[PDB]
Amino acid sequence: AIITPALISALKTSFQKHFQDALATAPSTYLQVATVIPSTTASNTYGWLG
Amino acid sequence: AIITPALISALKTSFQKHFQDALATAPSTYLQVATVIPSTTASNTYGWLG
Repeated sequence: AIITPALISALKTSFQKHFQDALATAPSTYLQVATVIPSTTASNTYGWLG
Repeated sequence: AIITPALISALKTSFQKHFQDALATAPSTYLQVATVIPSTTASNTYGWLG
């Protein structure tokens, strides 16, 4: 006649991490639509002739 | 010739086991819809991070 706190609830229970980091995020797709340009200062300026 | 119909008429037979295992049962399928998580106590508690 063990008291409920020390029962299947807590005393008899094993922790498992099968659900961890299983639901993923949508795959990255920004490369297909955008291109990467590096920078090394506060801003970047672009110019073309015509 | 003449004989009781409970000895010869009963023993003039050849038992065969063709009918055994003639049919089958539906194949296992729960693998395609479930994973197997072994347990070592009364219950298993699961926890994952957000």
